[PDB]
Amino acid sequence: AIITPALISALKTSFQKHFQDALATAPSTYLQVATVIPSTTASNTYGWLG
Amino acid sequence: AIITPALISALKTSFQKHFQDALATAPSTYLQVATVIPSTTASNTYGWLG
Repeated sequence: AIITPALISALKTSFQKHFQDALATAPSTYLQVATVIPSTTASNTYGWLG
Repeated sequence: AIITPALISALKTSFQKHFQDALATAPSTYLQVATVIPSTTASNTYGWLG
């Protein structure tokens, strides 16, 4: 006649991490639509002739 | 010739086991819809991070 706190609830229970980091995020797709340009200062300026 | 119909008429037979295992049962399928998580106590508690 063990008291409920020390029962299947807590005393008899094993922790498992099968659900961890299983639901993923949508795959990255920004490369297909955008291109990467590096920078090394506060801003970047672009110019073309015509 | 003449004989009781409970000895010869009963023993003039050849038992065969063709009918055994003639049919089958539906194949296992729960693998395609479930994973197997072994347990070592009364219950298993699961926890994952957000």
